[PDB]
Amino acid sequence: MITSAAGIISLLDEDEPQLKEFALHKLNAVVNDFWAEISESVDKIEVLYEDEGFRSRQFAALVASKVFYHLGAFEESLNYALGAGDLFNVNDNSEYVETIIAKCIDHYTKQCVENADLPEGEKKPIDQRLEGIVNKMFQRCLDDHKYKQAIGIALETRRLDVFEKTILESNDVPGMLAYSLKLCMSLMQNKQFRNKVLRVLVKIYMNLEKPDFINVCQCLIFLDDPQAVSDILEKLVKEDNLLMAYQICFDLYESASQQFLSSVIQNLRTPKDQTLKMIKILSGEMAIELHLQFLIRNNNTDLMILKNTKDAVRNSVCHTATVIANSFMHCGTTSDQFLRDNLEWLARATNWAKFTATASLGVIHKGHEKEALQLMATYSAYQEGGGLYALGLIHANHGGDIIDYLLNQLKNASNDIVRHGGSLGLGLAAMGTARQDVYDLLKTNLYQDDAVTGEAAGLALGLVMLGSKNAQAIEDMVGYAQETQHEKILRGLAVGIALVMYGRMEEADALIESLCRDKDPILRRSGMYTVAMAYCGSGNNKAIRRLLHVAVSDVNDDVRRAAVESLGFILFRTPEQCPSVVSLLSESYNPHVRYGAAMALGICCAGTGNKEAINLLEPMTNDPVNYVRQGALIASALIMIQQTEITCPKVNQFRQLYSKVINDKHDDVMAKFGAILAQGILDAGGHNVTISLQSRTGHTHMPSVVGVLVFTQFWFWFPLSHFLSLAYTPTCVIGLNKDLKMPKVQYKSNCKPSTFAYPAPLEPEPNFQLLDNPARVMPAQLKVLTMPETCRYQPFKPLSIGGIIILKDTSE
Amino acid sequence: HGLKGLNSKLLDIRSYLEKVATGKLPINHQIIYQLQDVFNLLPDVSLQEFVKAFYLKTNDQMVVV
Amino acid sequence: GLRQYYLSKIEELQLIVNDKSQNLRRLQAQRNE
Amino acid sequence: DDEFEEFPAHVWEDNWDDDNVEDDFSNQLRAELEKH
Amino acid sequence: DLYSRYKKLQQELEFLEVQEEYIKDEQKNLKK
Amino acid sequence: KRYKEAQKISDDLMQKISTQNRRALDLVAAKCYYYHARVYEFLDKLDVVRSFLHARLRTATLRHDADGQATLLNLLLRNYLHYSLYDQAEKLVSKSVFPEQANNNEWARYLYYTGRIKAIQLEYSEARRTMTNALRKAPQHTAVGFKQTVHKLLIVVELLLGEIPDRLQFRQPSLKRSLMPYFLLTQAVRTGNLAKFNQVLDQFGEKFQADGTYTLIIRLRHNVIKTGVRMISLSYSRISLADIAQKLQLDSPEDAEFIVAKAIRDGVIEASINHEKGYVQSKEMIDIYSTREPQLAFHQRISFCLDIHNMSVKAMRFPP
Repeated sequence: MITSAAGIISLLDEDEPQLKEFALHKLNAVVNDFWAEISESVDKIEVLYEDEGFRSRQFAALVASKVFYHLGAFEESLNYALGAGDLFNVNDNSEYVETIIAKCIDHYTKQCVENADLPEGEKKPIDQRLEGIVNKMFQRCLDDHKYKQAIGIALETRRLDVFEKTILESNDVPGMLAYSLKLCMSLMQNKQFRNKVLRVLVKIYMNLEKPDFINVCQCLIFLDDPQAVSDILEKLVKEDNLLMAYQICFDLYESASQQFLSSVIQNLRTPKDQTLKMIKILSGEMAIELHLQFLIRNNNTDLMILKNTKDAVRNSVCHTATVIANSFMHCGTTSDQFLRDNLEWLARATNWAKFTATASLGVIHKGHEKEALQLMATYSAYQEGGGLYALGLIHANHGGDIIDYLLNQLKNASNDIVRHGGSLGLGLAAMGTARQDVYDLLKTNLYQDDAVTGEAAGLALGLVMLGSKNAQAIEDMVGYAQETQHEKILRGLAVGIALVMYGRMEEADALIESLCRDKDPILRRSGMYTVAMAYCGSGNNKAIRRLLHVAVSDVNDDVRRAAVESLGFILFRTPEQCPSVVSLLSESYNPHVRYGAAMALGICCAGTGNKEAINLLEPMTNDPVNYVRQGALIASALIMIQQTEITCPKVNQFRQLYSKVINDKHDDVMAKFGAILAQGILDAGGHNVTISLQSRTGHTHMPSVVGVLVFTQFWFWFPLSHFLSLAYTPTCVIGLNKDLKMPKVQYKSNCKPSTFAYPAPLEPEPNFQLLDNPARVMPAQLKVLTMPETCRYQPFKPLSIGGIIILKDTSE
Repeated sequence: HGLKGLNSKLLDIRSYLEKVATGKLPINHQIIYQLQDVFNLLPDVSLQEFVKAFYLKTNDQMVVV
Repeated sequence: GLRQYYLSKIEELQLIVNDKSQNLRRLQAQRNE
Repeated sequence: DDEFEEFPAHVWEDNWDDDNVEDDFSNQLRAELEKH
Repeated sequence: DLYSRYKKLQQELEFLEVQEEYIKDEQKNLKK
Repeated sequence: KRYKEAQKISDDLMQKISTQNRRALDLVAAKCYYYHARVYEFLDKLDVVRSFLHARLRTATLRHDADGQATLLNLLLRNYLHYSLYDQAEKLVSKSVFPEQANNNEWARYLYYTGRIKAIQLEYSEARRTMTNALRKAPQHTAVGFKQTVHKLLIVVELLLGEIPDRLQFRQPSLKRSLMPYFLLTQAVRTGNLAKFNQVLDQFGEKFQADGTYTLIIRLRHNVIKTGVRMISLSYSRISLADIAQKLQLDSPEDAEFIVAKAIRDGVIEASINHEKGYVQSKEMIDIYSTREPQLAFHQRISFCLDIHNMSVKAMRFPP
């Protein structure tokens, strides 16, 4: 064909404009092949473009951009495409246009993020024309109706304006809002940008005919801002939307933090009956009595297996093992069988066994606030301290006047054991609720240097000041740790310093680096646990980098184990992720490394019943080491919590394995201990409760996380294992009416009542099941759950959400 | 580590020299003698024989590697 | 159109994931060995 | 694995020693001695 | 949808890089 | 041999591949491109191939394919060469970056192309090194036609530069038939007798053009004297200008001065000249070992070996 552009390019040199424009046109026509020669002769085309007197600025820029595209520059090509003005076509959907649009998009997103952080400085020119191309693509995509894609590109660019415009002028605002909420909760990383998008979404929600104040308050909780939720609630009160307010308050109690709830409480305190009901609900009073009655009316517990265990029990080790397992079985139930029956068998245990027995009693009567200070009228120094500890567990996270009473007693404590127990109990009672007087009493007891009292002091300090990160107390604890010579107190301070600073996801680099470069192995462990508490559920790749590197390179096996367990805590919001790392680890040299891998898997799949996790646990159990098998057992039980055979076809295998090991000879005492705790786990709480770190709202549960961590910290002190009462999450749904009582109405599951029935105590099959307002509803066995065709009461909140639902009632 | 040690030592000697130059302590002709002995002992690299030998033997080292 | 651009992006990212994951597989073999 | 179809188609090792010269020496030495 | 999977791919590719460095460091420690 | 339905079917396949944007499809795409190009070449049209090929090459560069990129580059280069678009192709190659991870076959083709380019473009040293590398990387078992072509081009470029290429190639079994005329040529030049040189050109011009050489034949018409002076320099240190002139039969012993000076320009020989008494001083060779360049060569090869080791340990495969 033309075979050479030499003639045309040489002709373009001439001043004659008409000639110049026609040469430009023909060059644009034949650019695709002779881009090389055009490259050689760009200079003159650059002159032609830049000298704006010539009325072919756009064409010159377009041809130059195409040429530089063919070359591969892709940057000066981009600028020339930008300078082509509007002459560039966008709907031609050619390769060149498409790729230049891609380059525009990515470059613009880069400057967007750059400025995104930059407070005001830099404010790159963002060539308003580049803004023009991105906007044009926005409208083209809107025309094609790619609302998802418009929304996401807006998010990436940070263009909240375009995001809101597309979502509002989408095809279905509610579904779009749900999708955006999911993306914000999961994929978004930058805290500030995430909060901005949350605010925009909240405003969009408010801008609805019937604003979904559920989502509004959920996003507000993610945003902190108790004032906004308080004002919304007061406005709803004026609106008389009592049911809507009830549902919002229950969601708030389930998800938000005590500080947030208290702020909102005082803001509201700033008709009166409705206000009082809101206040009571937000405090959660009777919001636990509901669960209490729920378990009482559903306390399916096969105590025959525990009779088998107590026949198999010989050593005091397994004696306490079974005590703990029975406490787990019963969970928060007023009914106690062994304690009121096997009195002599209880007496057979003493020393650091009376303490754990009384603690088990507390766990069993969990939450029974009504007779507290009179229930303990039933039950030496060990039993006295255990009574204090059990009272604390009863008031676990519920800080009534029992905090003051425990403060008074611990002050009037004249024994190391009494001091330790009262310290534990008061720390539990005031967990999170950093109170200066309580912190002071703990500081005094801690300074009364003593291993017994010191461990409890450290734990209680961490609990009390949890997530509240007072640099004062931080330095105090670090100094006392570095100066006191009692490895026991040192462990207590390790857990305390990890706990104190639960929040502050990223605001931990200083202290974390200090601890991780510290001297003592116990303080390195403290640092790893502090990282866990800081980055709970964040999936922060930097945090995991640190944790795996240390867990693999450190010289102390204890801290290696702790670090892997921290990895486990961090990766829970992405269960599928953890298996790979925990596998490569679990198959380790260092048996503590293998144990840590097992426990990390347990944390990862707590309440989830993963299949691959059990696939990986089974080879571990039956390992040539004692504690490794113990951990394998406990992790498997944790995973299979509240699971059946059909849902997970290995629960039988592992239950039989537990039974065999307990009724075996040549396994180790601690192996039986692990098996007993595994049974207690699996069938904990009338087999009606589960363990999930994050609330049903996808919201991390601080009490659950702290409970699981402390429990995992039993290697060095058995009495701590009772903390799983905290993580015990009632697996129930309650339909509550405006009268604040259960209405005698039934729920229905459109599924086989064979895949989700209680385990068999030790019509072929329908696809329907029925239940009552107190409803054991497992996570997987919650989505399918539905209210029957018609009833007096209807679910004001979607039932597939789960949890506690308010029921709008018909005429009567 | 050896480089770090040498650097620290020469930092020390420089500090002492500064003290003497400021007159914070008396001149020690012996310590001087030693210092100018050191400097007198410093080598010459751009000697055009040293360099040829250096290249030659570096060539042998690289050959074996 | 947009779908074309993001389809490309996914294509390159998936190529990278492929090669890096198989490298990870080799390293896992080494480590387990 | 490939063939480049596009491109179609005294037992010892010696250099250009051929060099089309006469008797290596006989003539050379005879003439040289005659001159010398 | 498409961007959900795109960002998931981002996450997992990054995490896989993290796996690479994990295994290299651990291989060194295991040689030691 | 039915290249009407065949070309249409190939075009249909090309539509399929263009539509189908799957990575793994890359290699099959490259082969399809090769074969479509071959059939169109047999049809003796190309051109449409140039355009479509070019579009595909840009596509396969935008998507980071290597084997396809190199293959298509080779095809398009050969297309330019067939119609003798040498200078345009020169710009193309200079402005286009060849991929490193390309098959021995592709590198061999690309190196041959670049070698012919630069040889015509009067860069003989690059011609030699590149084509020698191409021949080294080419398979030995087969591809006799490719071997013959590469040998012919290397022979001519080396002869122009002065080096008389070894007799090993001429005695190679699969080459002597294809190279009689080149052997006659090398004999003629080494003799330095334009009579037999030009009569050899007369007898074997037809195949000479058939390969495409006459330009290079005239380049030799020149470099005969260059090679003569090269060997003269190699066999002397202080020879006289008049002596070299009479040795080369170059009348008017100042033409000899100019010739040797041009040789110095080119770099064929390294010798100063002093017209004051009329003599050429060969540059005194230096102990290169007493330098850094041996270190440089060894560093290059060290990097080479370490890279090979690293890529192998990458290539390790392990079952699950």
